[PDB]
Amino acid sequence: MARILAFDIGISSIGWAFSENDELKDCGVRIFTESLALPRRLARSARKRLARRKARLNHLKHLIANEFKLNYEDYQSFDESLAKAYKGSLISPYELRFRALNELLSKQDFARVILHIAKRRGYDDIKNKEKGAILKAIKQNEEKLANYQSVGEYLYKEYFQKFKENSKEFTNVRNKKESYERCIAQSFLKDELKLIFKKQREFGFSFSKKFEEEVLSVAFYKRALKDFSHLVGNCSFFTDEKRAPKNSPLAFMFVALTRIINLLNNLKNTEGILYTKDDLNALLNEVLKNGTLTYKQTKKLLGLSDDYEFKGEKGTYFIEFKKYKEFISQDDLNEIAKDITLIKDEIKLKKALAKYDLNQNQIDSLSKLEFKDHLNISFKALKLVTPLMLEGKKYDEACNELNLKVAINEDKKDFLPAFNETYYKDEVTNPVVLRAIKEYRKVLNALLKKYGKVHKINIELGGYIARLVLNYTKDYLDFLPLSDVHVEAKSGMLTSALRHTWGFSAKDRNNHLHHAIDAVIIAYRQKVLDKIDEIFVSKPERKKPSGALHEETFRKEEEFYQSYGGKEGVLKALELGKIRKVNGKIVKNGDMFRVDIFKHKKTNKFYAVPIYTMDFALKVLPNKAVARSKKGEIKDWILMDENYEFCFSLYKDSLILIQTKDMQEPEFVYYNAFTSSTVSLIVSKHDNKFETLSKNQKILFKNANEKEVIAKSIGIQNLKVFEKYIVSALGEVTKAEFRQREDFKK
RNA sequence: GGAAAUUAGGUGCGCUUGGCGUUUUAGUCCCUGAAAAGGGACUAAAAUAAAGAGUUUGCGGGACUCUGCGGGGUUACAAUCCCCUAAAACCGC
DNA sequence: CTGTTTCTGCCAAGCGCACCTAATTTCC
DNA sequence: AGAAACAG
Repeated sequence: MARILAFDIGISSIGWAFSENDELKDCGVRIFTESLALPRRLARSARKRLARRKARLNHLKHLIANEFKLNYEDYQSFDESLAKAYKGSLISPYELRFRALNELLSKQDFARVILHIAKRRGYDDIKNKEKGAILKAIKQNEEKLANYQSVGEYLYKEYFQKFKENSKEFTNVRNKKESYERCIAQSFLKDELKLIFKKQREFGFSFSKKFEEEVLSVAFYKRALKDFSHLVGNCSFFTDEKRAPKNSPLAFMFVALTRIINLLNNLKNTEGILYTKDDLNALLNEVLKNGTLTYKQTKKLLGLSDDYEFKGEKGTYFIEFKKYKEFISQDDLNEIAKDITLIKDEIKLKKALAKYDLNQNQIDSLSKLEFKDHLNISFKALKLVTPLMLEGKKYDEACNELNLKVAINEDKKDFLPAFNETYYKDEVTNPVVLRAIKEYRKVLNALLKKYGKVHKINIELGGYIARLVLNYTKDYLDFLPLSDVHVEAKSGMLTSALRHTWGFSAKDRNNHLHHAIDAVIIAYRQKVLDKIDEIFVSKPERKKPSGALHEETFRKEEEFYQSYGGKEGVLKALELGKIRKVNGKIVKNGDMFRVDIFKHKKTNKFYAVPIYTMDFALKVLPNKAVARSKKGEIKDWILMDENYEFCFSLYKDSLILIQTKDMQEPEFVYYNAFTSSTVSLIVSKHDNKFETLSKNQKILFKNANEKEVIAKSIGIQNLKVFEKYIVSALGEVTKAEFRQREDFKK
């Protein structure tokens, strides 16, 4: 009973095979198919950036209304129309900002000047390698800016309502169409608003000193990085302790001792030269004095001029060490470096440093240092290993003397636990990798439930993901005793050579079944192909209701006049959900994650209610089935009243059994989409294999070819059979028991 | 294969911002037309997922903060269930 | 009740964390 | 990737 489970873990597929006594017992393929979190992050950053601009502008509008005795409501929009302070014939802010250098402004003029500069305050050139387009433009604009008093005068005189080359068109002041030519560093716009205040002061404009200070601080405030201390990794030994910052004295001591001790021992392995703690203390004393230890010194402190494993001038290069000591308890010192590493907000860093006995000159000095990066071990481990290494002992000798062992799991389980509950979790942030590991666990645990414990697991695929899955499996899974190494990896170059040897080289390269023949290879002829023909490829139904609520292109309602039937058709489309109106903007739907299938109780005809991401957001469950329309109008949809009974809900990759009147037998297919314009289905064959197509399947998949087996535009209304099924992760097909229609809450 | 370190180049996740683009309401400048009807360039302002939540402190506020297109767990299936997934300051009494 | 085409938001600068890869050192 | 208008 040599029981083996083999897995071909792909980017979007899981092939698995089960062998026992050199006999293939079961086969299957699990198809779970740019970055996942990226669009969510971009939309998140954009929301926060604009929400903060809005509140920043509202804050200035409050200050302007309070200082100038103006109306705050006159700077907000009402009835989706222009704010009252901006109505009528309007002098541009570019002209107002030029006048401010020469004459007194009206307080209505100064109000619009402040708000115009603050809305687009320019790029904060903090850093100042290859320079991108925006960095090129701020430098090119900086050189032109030296001939002008302010940014306002520069834009007003060089571009505002000035005609381009041999044209009757105004050139652009704002940037246009993928060009960044007008980008100007934010510090210059702060200089302009400071100059405008001073010049208006000379011209007789009266305002409290607190007003200008508040306006400047509010308009140009920028938050530091949000607290990220939770994202720091943990120690290899003490998993409950955070990693130590690299720029702490202990870490400097540990790293310096690591290079020095290892170099002295390296010379023993190479030249048999035995050095002492004194020869160690000499090299360490040179590090502790300047944080530096060039190779030229070290060789002179112990021999000739030699080339041992080299690169550059410095052997030890603690760049930030000298700055740390120049800016100034051992535990408080390491705790200070941690605060400098983590608290990027200088004011919050000033407050954190203030809890320690240090003068104001030291606190301001320590607040300016930039620390980053961490070791892989904690301060707790450094407090133990470093004293022994100070005595000249290597890292491994110190760990063995202290009985320090790397943390590893001891309680192995029958089933593989959630990857989130292992100490390998913090190593993986990529949702793509987390996805593949999840589907590996689900398939493995399903096999364990079906057949029981196994002796061995073989794995093959970025090959580090295989080493990760392997270490994760042998650290946490309990295997059958093979005696009185249970997890192994198969060489990819070897498995590819077996594919050519066993004739499988080009068997089913175009369909989903070839992931299983690879797993059959990982575990180790015509009997093998017999098992492959029995596979039903498993795909999970996609029930996620979240996503973009609508397309991102805002459209005019006139775009739909021809297709929907003018204004009357647009209002009808809005009432049916064929289009949405968000913030007064017409937008198309997002994903149709669900469709609810109904059946007329007396005619037996089927009807479909499409359900979109916006509908879930509204928490309103639609109840009207699509009806086909004439060419240029929208027919009434059909209310699902007591004449229609809910059958089931379909999601992408739901398994269904369908049969048309022209089909002699029903067929299991995967539901892919419901097309609302034609009230029809798109379905696909489980394995996407064109060569095994039966006579009955050719009726349904009349347009199939060697690359895809997909049937589009299949009408649902007169289907003879339309039933929902459920696929397990191993390819088992079960009839879907009736479940009542799932509602939206609140 | 495993523990530690160094240098360099990448990937992902996260955060702080900038500039567009679009829709809307107007304006500046120019253009065809008898009028109708418009057209183009440019400028400003508002909006930029629907919509919600919350302590610090007893209550309230936004001139506060956060959630809102991701992943994991659960299982005839994977979801709207569960977890990753909050916490301060300031103003007023 | 089928068959086919159309249309979809985007880039830039910088700072953090977790990893990967390629070399190099001490070790098991 | 996937909604849905256009087309037959």
